[PDB]
Amino acid sequence: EALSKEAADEAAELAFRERRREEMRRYREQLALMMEKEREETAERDAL
Amino acid sequence: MREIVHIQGGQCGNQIGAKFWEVVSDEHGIDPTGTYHGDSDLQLERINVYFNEATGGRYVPRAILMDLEPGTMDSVRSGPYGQIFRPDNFVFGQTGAGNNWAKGHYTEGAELIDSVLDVVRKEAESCDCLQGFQVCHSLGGGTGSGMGTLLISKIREEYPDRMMLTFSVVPSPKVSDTVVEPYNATLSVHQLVENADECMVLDNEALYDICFRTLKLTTPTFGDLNHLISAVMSGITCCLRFPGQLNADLRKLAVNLIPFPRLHFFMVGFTPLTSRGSQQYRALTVPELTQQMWDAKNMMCAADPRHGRYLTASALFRGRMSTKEVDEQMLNVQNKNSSYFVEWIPNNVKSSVCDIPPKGLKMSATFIGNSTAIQEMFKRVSEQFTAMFRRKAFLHWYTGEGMDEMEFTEAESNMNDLVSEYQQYQ
Amino acid sequence: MREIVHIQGGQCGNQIGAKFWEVVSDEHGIDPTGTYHGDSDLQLERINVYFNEATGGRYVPRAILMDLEPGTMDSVRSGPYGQIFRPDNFVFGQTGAGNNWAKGHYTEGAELIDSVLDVVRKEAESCDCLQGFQVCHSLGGGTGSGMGTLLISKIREEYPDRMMLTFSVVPSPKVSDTVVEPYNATLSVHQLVENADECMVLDNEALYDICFRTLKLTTPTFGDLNHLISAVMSGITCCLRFPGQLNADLRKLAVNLIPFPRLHFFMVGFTPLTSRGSQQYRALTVPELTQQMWDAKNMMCAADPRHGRYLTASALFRGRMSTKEVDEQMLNVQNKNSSYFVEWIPNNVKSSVCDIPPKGLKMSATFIGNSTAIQEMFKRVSEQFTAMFRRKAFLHWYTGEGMDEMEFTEAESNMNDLVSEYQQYQ
Amino acid sequence: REVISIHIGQAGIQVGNACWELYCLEHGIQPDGQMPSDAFNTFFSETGAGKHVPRCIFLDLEPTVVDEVRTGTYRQLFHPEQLISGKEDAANNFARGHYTIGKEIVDLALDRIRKLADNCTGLQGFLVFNAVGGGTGSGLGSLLLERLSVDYGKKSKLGFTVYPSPQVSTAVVEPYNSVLSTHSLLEHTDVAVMLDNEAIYDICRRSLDIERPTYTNLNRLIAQVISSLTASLRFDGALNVDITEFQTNLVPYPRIHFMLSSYAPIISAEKAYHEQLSVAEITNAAFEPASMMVKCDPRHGKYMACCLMYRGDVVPKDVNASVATIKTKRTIQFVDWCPTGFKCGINYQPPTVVPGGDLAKVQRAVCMISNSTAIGEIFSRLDHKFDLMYAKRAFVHWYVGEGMEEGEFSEAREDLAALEKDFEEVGA
Amino acid sequence: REVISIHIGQAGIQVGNACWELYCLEHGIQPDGQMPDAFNTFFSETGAGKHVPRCIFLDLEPTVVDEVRTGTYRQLFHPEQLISGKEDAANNFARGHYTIGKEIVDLALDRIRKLADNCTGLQGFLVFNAVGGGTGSGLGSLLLERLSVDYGKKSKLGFTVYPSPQVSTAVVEPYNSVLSTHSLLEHTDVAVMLDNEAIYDICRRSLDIERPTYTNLNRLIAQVISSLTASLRFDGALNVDITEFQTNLVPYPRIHFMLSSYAPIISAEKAYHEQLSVAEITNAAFEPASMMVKCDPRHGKYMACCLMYRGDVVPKDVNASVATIKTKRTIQFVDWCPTGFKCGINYQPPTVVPGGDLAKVQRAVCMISNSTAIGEIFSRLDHKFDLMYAKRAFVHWYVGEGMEEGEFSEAREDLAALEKDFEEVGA
Amino acid sequence: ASNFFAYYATEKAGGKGEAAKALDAARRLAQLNEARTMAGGSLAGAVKLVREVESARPPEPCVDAAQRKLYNAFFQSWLAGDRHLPLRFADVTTRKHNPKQQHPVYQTSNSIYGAKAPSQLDMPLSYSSSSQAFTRAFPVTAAKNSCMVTSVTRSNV
Ligand SMILES: Nc1nc2c(ncn2[C@@H]2O[C@H](COP(=O)(O)OP(=O)(O)OP(=O)(O)O)[C@@H](O)[C@H]2O)c(=O)[nH]1
Ligand SMILES: Nc1nc2c(ncn2[C@@H]2O[C@H](COP(=O)(O)OP(=O)(O)OP(=O)(O)O)[C@@H](O)[C@H]2O)c(=O)[nH]1
Ligand SMILES: Nc1nc2c(ncn2[C@@H]2O[C@H](COP(=O)(O)OP(=O)(O)O)[C@@H](O)[C@H]2O)c(=O)[nH]1
Ligand SMILES: Nc1nc2c(ncn2[C@@H]2O[C@H](COP(=O)(O)OP(=O)(O)O)[C@@H](O)[C@H]2O)c(=O)[nH]1
Ligand SMILES: [Mg+2]
Ligand SMILES: [Mg+2]
Repeated sequence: EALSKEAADEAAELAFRERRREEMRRYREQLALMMEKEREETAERDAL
Repeated sequence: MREIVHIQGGQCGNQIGAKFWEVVSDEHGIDPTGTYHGDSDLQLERINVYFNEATGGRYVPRAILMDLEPGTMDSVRSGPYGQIFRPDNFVFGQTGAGNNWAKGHYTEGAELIDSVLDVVRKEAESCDCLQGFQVCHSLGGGTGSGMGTLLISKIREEYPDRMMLTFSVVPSPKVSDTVVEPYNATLSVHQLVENADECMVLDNEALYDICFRTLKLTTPTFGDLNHLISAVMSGITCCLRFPGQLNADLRKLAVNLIPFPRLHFFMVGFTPLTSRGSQQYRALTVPELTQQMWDAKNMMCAADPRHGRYLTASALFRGRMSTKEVDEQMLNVQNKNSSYFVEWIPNNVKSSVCDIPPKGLKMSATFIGNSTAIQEMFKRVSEQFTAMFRRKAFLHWYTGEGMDEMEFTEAESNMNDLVSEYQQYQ
Repeated sequence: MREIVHIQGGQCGNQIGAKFWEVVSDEHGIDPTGTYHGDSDLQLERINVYFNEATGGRYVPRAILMDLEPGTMDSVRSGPYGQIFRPDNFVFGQTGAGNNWAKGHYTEGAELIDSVLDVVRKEAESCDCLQGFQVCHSLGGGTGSGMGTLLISKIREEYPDRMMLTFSVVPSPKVSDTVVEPYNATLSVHQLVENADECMVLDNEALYDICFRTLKLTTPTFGDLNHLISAVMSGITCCLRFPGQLNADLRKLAVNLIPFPRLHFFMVGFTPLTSRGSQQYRALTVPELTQQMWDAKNMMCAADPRHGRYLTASALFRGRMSTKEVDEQMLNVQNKNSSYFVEWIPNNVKSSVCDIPPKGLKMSATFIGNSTAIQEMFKRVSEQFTAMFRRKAFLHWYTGEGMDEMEFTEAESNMNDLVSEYQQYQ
Repeated sequence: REVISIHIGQAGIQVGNACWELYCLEHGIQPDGQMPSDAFNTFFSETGAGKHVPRCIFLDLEPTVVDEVRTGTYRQLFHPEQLISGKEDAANNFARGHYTIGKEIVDLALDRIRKLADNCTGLQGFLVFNAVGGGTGSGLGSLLLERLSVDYGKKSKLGFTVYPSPQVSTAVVEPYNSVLSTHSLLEHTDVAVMLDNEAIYDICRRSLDIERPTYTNLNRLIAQVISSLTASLRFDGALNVDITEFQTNLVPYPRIHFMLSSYAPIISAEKAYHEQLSVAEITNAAFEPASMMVKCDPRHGKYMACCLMYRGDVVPKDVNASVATIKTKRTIQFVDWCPTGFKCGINYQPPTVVPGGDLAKVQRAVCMISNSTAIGEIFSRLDHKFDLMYAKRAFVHWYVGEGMEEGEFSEAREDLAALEKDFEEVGA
Repeated sequence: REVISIHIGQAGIQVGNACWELYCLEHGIQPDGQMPDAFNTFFSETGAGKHVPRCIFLDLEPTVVDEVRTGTYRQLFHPEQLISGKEDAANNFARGHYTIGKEIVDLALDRIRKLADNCTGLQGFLVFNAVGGGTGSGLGSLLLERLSVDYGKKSKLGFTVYPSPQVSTAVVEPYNSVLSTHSLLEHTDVAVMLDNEAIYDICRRSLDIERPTYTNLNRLIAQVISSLTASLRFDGALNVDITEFQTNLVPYPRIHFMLSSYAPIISAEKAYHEQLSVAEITNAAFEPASMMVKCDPRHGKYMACCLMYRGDVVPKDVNASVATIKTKRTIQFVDWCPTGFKCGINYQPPTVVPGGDLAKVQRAVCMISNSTAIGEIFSRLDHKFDLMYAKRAFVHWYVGEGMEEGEFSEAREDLAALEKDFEEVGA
Repeated sequence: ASNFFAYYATEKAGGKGEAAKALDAARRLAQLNEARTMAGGSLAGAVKLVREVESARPPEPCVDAAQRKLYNAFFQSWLAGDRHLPLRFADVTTRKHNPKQQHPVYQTSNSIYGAKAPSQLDMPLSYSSSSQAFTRAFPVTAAKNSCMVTSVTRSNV
């Protein structure tokens, strides 16, 4: 019983590691789009 | 037959008691929904000590929760086994003391302590024969120390022939959460020495050390420390709830541990506490339990027993064992380390055995020791109290509310004479 | 009934002990998972000397590993049979002394020695009656030598009535790794003459010579040398682990081989040790085992026995053998080379026989002879020590840590009086 | 448990605009103010069904910024009666904004917050935002806190003021306003948290690495600090503290209430990818002068007490170890009286990220609030340059024409001198 | 086991560029910063799937720093590690030690404090600098002295590049060398010199590179450093950490000057013809043709020696080879220490790098010893330094910087005292 | 099937856990104990009978080996035991941005605060709110003691 509980424990820990890695990979993408939008707004500014 | 109520004060007390109730409910085989689902019949005869028959297998804990911030109640109820407590026992204020002994002893006490007194009275005369009371609270906080202490005083002046257990966590420089820790601790210990019959001294630093070395835990959240303390309370009262070859209730332990009325502060330890990896290489025998028991680092307090002497000691046992092995092991541990034991008291150890071990372990043990080494922590607290009290730092928040200085003088003098007599008996 | 604990220090000591545990487990039929898979029941009655019952037929070696670099631990765990050790005995520092006897005897030892004594007391109190302690290390390194030296001193001041075996690999100018070899060796041998009950001298130059000539290997890795040493240490304690027609425990050999309390250094030889090609052309008889024993090239030290006089000698025999052949062979080898044996002690050999040969060999033998030929290596190292100390080379690292010159003077004076008494008895 | 927040002056309502925007994005409330198809109860009182109004008032004298906020994105969010607006600006005049215009504008704010508190049931306290450099945030703000103190008194009032920087200054008569404001702030506000401007400029230039930062980022960071110190009230944690803890745990004397605030980790979007986040390095990051929200030097001073507000995924064992290691180090030194000068607290939810901002999302952050004697040097530095101009009776004619005299100036100067003496004696 | 590297000077940054690319290549870490426990001594596991080197490049001229910032390893290094100044010291020790150093050294120290805070089992530090230049000389001494002030007992390895006697790129470099040695005497723990003209001879003879640039020089320097640190990085049959060089190769508190060697430096074509064993490479590591310092060990006496072995190496034949070397009379040792050697064996062979000029060799040897050739090198430098100082040439720049003539005389006398120390040790 | 596929995915990646080999060793020791009970206290007879029991089973047709024993071990473990946010935070499209658009030439500084579209990854991962429903259901904090004592005497006899 003790060994089975321990094994389930590291299984859950590995699952948490995997989901956190996926989230960290997800969080990156937003910056570039905002960058291009800001350049477009500045271009509109200078044209006007 | 014998009855023990449970009182939890403050956030620390509420969480520790919630874990304790989870552990005892699991031990008696009752599911979080509140219905019995166990297998052994032995679990049924000794649940009136902690539960009550409501409606066809519905059991409600004999506990009273008191606090001032709804966050604690929400945390208690949100988690599992939170729907077993009766809402009527949720005596509860609204303002908040906030790490202020004066507030929690004079301002919010006068309007909330009467209500919890009525609740605990209704819960007390509901049962047949009171064995004692069990209170869990902190000593650094405001709503846990002051209100809990005043509740202790009122109950003692109400029921003087009924015993009292109070598990109190104490502050340390290594684990120091609030800034007014000595100011609260000195008054709390000054009031507890005459009111409480005995207490179990606890602290976070020793628990952190235990879960680092023995448990080898990576992220030891508060849950693990509360689990250890709940196992401690389950072990200390296991004799009432299960038969054994040598029964010993709370009164027997108290009379066998307290030689003088002011010598009622104990340090507690639990065993076995093995790491997740070394559990397979370990052996299960009485000498192993005894050796892991008397270890200095296994104690749940920041007081090395090797710096003093043991006045009286007690060990509570659970599992199918042999009494002769226990007796000879205690005789051997007394004979080997003869210097650490007091001289004018033969047989400084009281032993007891219970036939029902906790599930998941074949053999368990609980150690309660009354050594004089605890005086160093009292000196450590009193020197901080004097250092902060010399120039009246943080003082007027107490005095400006109704508190006064000569009570601080009384508390420091009481601490000084207590540590002086501890040194005397060393 | 009689138990032996194992202590290993440093990289070389840890690897030697790992090979020793592997070969002993193979001899007793214990798989790398700690379970029994042997064939004869005789392998079970004498495993308490090195193993402990953990949980239903699980065996853990009675060993304590201690060192100062994590690479050692990683190497121990990487190889087979590395998962049978209990992790609690993996006592381990963090910084490393680094070929500095002063560091490993004053700085790192000061805070790590309490834990190693704690764990060795834990291991010693587990059994009933200790037979002796076994320590494996070297005299060239700084970490192993100093820490093992101070640990031996602590054990001697703690347990002075128990036997002690220490295996030390002493450097030679031919095979010389570090520059500070004489400084470590002199202090280690200075402390060993008053603490260790007896010492077993080993040397890598002789191991290289024997694996070049007798074994004829082209790439003699450290594994082969550690295997040879492991076979030797298996042979010396075989009597306790197996019944024989003439029993001889560690204490019996120590008392019959040590004539004076300062004369406790021995050279080692083991038979049979032959090339695989030459194993087919060789027979298995006691005169041939004897001639392979007494060959001066078979000794595992840089000390030619023919350059001195044999004070005492001992032969450990394994396998169902003839006693008359054994003692007649010893009588003949004493009568022929009467010059090499001491005059004022007749019958300079103690003989014993065991009925259980090592696995794979029908007959084996071990030699432990105490002669005065070992004093030449003591002068060999003390002349280097004096040459280095004449102009104080490599001294400020030792001196700057706290130890001073009078320790060096005391160590060299002990070495000179030791060699003078060796010459006196020659 | 609920707390209402009032904003006084030009800077106060800008900080509030940042704060409420952060709150709305944190609780998932749309800018209009309704739930898209429970912790908000301490800030938003649910009106009708699916509609929330903040427990705040924005009051000011010049109506330009107030009605700009009125016509902004959050028209439906703020209640129209809450956004109090005057008729004429005080024009950087403490006397004008404290006695001329304050008389007819404080009563409306008073009987507005009276019914706002009547709506409340578990009022923990108040928190005010104002700038001492100006006149509106100084004069009528000080009057309003005085009347609040004579109205409730026992209830906490948190003062997050903005002092002028020593070398960086936008106004000229601002030392007079700061001195006159402090003359009542000393004995009226219960707990005050100090914030300079040049310190935040250095923080965003060095750490956040914006070379052209404006007030928007400053207000965003101030809102982040307030959210970090209030998330314990809003959200549950392993060890939560309320607004009352700062009354006792951080104040050593009834007249010494000026906290040094700091926040960590102040990190850009790309830097978070490179470095590793853990409790030890962010705890250390909360103590260097390079991460202080007030331009001063803690090295010359001694810490009386410290507070640690933690958000995110932090266990108590490692923060306790970090505190122990900080105590062991001798680079910083505590006062001789208090050995345990720490006050820690943990909350589960990590700080949220504002869209369009430069602050990257962080798993765990620290909000540090301490008390030192460097403020004793700050007040002396301010008073020296206050005496510099006052010695020649410069700009005094405006104030005396408003109706005042030399008496209040002299009494405020000697009050600051007495406060300096208290700081130097408490330092010993 | 953690150790960090700091690089001071124009040469130091290029050396670090070679060393770190070698480290990432051998550990299989892509230039982006993630792999597709051994790396723990050089890289920190940040977040998830990201490794940052434990290094800082600090200099005054930003050209090389921005070149690194715009190179292939843009995302490999944390951006604010790369400390860069605004104006060069311009080969002026006084300027780099008192003018610019006082404003730039504090930031680097505040960074390395946090870098060590991140570390937990810090073995020590190691510095890379060329004493000929100004930035590598001036602020390097201040950084080292305040390092000794802050830590002291932690090992500080000084890998310097001394100017060649007849080969030179600067003019006032004797002054910088003297003033740098004045502090390097009592500041660093173990110092290793590597001259440039000796490397030129090695590559001309062994690697037959008729037109070599600094890239090959730094590549082989990185190979030497990797061979030195492989024992810390990977376990072997006989491991040896950095602390040993303190206690095993320094005979006197003021005599810490190591001559380095590496073997075998063999081209790809020559590798297919010459059979690799231990005896020939051990012999090859002792002739002056395989030295990175232009000195003659025959004129000197070896006090001690250290040997690094990587690849397929067993102890038996290395012991036989060292015994044969000891029996040989072509090299003489000091009369004090008879066992003047130190061996070390590691399993992992040195790796090859695309674009490099070394072949896949089964084994390699790195030799570090100590002789009195340092005594003649220092004397040769001191004669030309005195030739410079006799007419007070270029002294006016240092004087106008804020310095005087007292420290020049005291440094010259310190060099004379060192020469006396070498000549009395040689007795 | 799901457990088998997860198991096989792990073994291919060399993901066997420390607890896994401990379980395997424990099962082996249990088999040895059962064999001891079968053949008496002598462990030699136990390991023998284990070996003849293993060798007695007749082999079955197979195409390969590794997958065969892998499936056998997995099924043995299977017999032993089993081993293998509010709507507003989950989705952002539910909320309406409906910002106040401003003339491109004339842009005030205060308009930046409330004009930016949130994204899915801008939302928090977990929203650990506190439900005050139970505390709200409680009456006013002004409690009172109004009762008549009717406790029966239960002396300990
Ligand atoms: N942090 C911060 N401070 C500001 C901001 N705007 C103004 N201040 C500070 O406010 C001080 C002057 O007061 P103002 O904000 O201009 O307006 P006021 O306080 O209401 O005083 P009046 O101009 O008389 O109305 C300046 O010294 C600034 O430091 C802001 O957007 N953010
Ligand atoms: N071995 C080697 N030496 C170099 C290299 N680059 C420069 N040097 C040496 O360094 C000396 C001058 O110092 P530099 O490295 O060029 O630059 P610096 O040390 O920062 O000093 P300044 O140029 O004055 O700022 C020259 O005399 C060279 O001998 C290199 O890539 N390899
Ligand atoms: N074991 C344990 N101790 C706790 C927990 N929460 C708080 N504490 C301790 O309780 C002390 C603070 O008490 P506090 O909650 O302020 O008491 P209160 O104000 O009366 O409610 C700290 O020193 C903590 O060490 C917990 O969950 N488990
Ligand atoms: N038999 C044997 N001897 C070894 C081995 N490794 C090193 N040695 C010897 O140990 C000496 C080196 O000791 P050292 O490693 O410095 O000791 P430590 O650092 O305390 O472990 C050398 O002279 C070797 O001859 C090994 O694997 N087997
Ligand atoms: Mg304004
Ligand atoms: Mg340069």
